[PDB]
Amino acid sequence: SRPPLEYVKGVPLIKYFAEALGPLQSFQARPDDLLISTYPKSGTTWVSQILDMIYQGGDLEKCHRAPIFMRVPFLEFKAPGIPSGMETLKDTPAPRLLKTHLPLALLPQTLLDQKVKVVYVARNAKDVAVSYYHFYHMAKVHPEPGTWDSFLEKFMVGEVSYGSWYQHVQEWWELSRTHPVLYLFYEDMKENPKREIQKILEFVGHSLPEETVDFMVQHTSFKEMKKNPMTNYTTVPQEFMDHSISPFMRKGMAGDWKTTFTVAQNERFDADYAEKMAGCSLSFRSEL
Ligand SMILES: Nc1ncnc2c1ncn2[C@@H]1O[C@H](COP(=O)(O)O)[C@@H](OP(=O)(O)O)[C@H]1O
Ligand SMILES: N#Cc1cc2ccc(O)cc2oc1=O
Ligand SMILES: N#Cc1cc2ccc(O)cc2oc1=O
Repeated sequence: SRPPLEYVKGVPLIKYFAEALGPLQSFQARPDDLLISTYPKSGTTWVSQILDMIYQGGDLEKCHRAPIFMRVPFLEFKAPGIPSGMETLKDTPAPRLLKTHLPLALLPQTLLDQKVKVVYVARNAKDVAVSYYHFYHMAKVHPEPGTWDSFLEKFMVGEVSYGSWYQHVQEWWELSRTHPVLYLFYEDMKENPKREIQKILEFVGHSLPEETVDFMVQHTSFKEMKKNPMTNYTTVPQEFMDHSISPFMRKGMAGDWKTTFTVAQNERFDADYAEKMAGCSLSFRSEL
């Protein structure tokens, strides 16, 4: 019940996900797999739903066949009495959509060797930190988040589940130079979802009629996804996620970090961020 993170090769993980790495060593990627890769709270569920709808050719009834966590196996997932990502994967027909948050240091080598297409989604660090603080409260496999101030301090040094946001978004950006990676930003998807759905279509090599793309924009909207029981995580057991503490589909906005960060926290965070992000060519928008 709120166990401590377990470190594996330098990365702090949920203890059950660290145990899941064992069976995951026997995982074999196929060349037509597609991997959705994100640091937590950056738009994983959102891009999973858009990808699954594309894969069903826009058919909303087919997307309702099961919750998003069953349609898109979470590779390192495990929790007591719930089937593991690996067990769910065995029944998943190809072409498969796969989800992970693992740093490159832990990622199954077979996904790089097979040259599997990666949709990566990054989000600005300050909205990730606020989103992640609330998530820690409702998703009970995490350690106690503590106060917002104390969790922010852990976030800045990467002492949270899956480690450093700074290292994650930079290493996957570097990976995109030598591996097929479509690198998206949450904030771009908020600004123009149609434009980003069109880019994902081109990446996976499908085209769909314009009326179908407009239909997907509407069904992958925050409001539609908050009330869809197949995407909003409300079917998972209460002992694992408690939506009365914080909903999974919480606010869905870019820039709302500004009502949580104090001025002092923002000053400290901005000076730390400039050092961490100095050599990187990425640039994030903090608001629209
Ligand atoms: N269709 C959508 N549009 C915008 N944001 C969405 C969304 N679906 C989920 N989100 C937001 O993405 C975050 C969850 O990300 P992940 O799926 O990677 O865990 C939450 O952010 P907030 O906590 O800021 O509201 C969630 O509300
Ligand atoms: N009940 C239940 C379940 C919850 C659940 C949560 C997350 C996940 O990745 C996969 C999951 O599979 C399940 O069967
Ligand atoms: N229990 C539990 C869960 C933990 C969890 C952690 C990260 C994540 O991206 C999705 C997740 O879904 C879950 O059901």
